[PDB]
Amino acid sequence: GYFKIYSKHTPIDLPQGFSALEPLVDLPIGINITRFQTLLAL
Amino acid sequence: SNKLDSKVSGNYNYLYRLFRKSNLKPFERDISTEIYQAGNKPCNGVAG
Amino acid sequence: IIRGWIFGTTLDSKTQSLLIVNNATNVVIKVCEFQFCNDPFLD
Ligand SMILES: *[C@@H]1O[C@H](CO)[C@@H](O)[C@H](O)[C@H]1NC(C)=O
Ligand SMILES: *[C@@H]1O[C@H](CO)[C@@H](O)[C@H](O)[C@H]1NC(C)=O
Repeated sequence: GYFKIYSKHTPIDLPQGFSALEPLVDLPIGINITRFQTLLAL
Repeated sequence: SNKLDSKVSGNYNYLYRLFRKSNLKPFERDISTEIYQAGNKPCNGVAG
Repeated sequence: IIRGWIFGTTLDSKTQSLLIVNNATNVVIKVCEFQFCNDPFLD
């Protein structure tokens, strides 16, 4: 019954390398999620 | 509190579920009003 | 170009849905049954 988000940024076909991801924020959400959609501004 | 949460007319505010399609997972909430299909064929949104 | 995601089951007002959006100055997180059409987008 939560929601956790991790982020990472790196300058410059996924690249060859190893990198780790840090948490940002945890959210108490009581509704299960089965489908998700992205958004892009044109 | 038997006296402080009752009246001669009664309380119609509280709502509970007689039956439902499937069990609820721990810490999950559902307010959908969909009727479980107890009959052979669905009723398509009308209480039959 | 890409900013934000939406989450849910039916993705409409009928049931609960999630919506996270960024607009280059902050992050807005909000769990409400907003009206999603066939393909939402931003001008
Ligand atoms: C939770 O999951 C079940 C089965 O995957 C689904 O039927 C139900 O709609 C989900 N809950 C919500 C609030 O959408
Ligand atoms: C756009 O960013 C501002 C912050 O200046 C925020 O208040 C606003 O809610 C954002 N837009 C949307 C649609 O969330």
